[PDB]
Amino acid sequence: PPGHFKDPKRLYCKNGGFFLRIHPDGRVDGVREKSDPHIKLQLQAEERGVVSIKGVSANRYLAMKEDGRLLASKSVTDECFFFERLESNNYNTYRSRKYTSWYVALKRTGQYKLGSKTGPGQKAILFLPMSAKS
Amino acid sequence: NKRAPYWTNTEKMEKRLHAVPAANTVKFRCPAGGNPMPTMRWLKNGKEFKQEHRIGGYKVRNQHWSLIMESVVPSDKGNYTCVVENEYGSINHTYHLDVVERSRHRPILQAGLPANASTVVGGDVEFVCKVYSDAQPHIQWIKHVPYLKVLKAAGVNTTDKEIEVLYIRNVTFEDAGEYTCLAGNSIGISFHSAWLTVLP
Repeated sequence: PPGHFKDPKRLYCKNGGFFLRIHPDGRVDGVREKSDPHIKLQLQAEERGVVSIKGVSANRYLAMKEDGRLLASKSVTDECFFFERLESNNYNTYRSRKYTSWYVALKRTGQYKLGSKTGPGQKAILFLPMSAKS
Repeated sequence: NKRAPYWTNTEKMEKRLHAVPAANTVKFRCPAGGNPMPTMRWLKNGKEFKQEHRIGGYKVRNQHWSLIMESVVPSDKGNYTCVVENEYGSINHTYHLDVVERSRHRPILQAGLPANASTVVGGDVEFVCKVYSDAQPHIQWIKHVPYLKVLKAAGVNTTDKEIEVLYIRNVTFEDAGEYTCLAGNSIGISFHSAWLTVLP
């Protein structure tokens, strides 16, 4: 099927249909505007099944803090790695390698959802990678 | 209490762009109310949506004001508009559908790559590896010295941008041997090997 792994991508969240957005100032949220420049991301595997997610424009790496808060730092730390899993429903999920029970997620409002409030059967943790073009 | 059509649950309508994986079912809803009971029509790209417009057609449940398309494919991409009306008014809402094909396979390498190579001591040589993978793949180069040695591995510091080509400069006889491009993703692991021959 159409596409290539090294190409930057948009991460669409099934919950509300927001694209994951990484702001230049480190804030992480979601928006519906496909034209927004801060939703273009670069996925990079650090090892099998594990990736880092970088907001290209913001030049910051997605990360989940000890309290389940999401944000993006200029420097890569162990809180910037996530197990990428392709679920049976064919969406992707990103679970923190450091805080092994919390997932990257977005609430129906467009704001991120505390990692501590996420779970395997939630609509909020389901993402679909999409081309960053047009 | 006669009145024009109105959306009875705008919450279920806030999600305008529905991006879904191919083969899944898509359901669009426009819960409405009105007196008399308004009629509902669905358009695809601004035009009447007919059953023959897609393989298997579509389904509509009036009680749920919904349009259902099963086993979506890339060609279902487009805009879908619900038009609800009665004698006191007409309103519409538009959804955009996008379909993404997913691949649940371990990484696939191109046959022939990397290719064997030969050179005289002191020369330079490269090994290329082309990978296809939906699940993010992790690529690394290995030398057989099974006693193995990692020469290069993708990551934040060694972007995929330049992980696909391995350069060996000023080759010594010690560089001779089997080189392997190993690609792995959450589903599985794949690898292709090439041999480096060093001549006097």
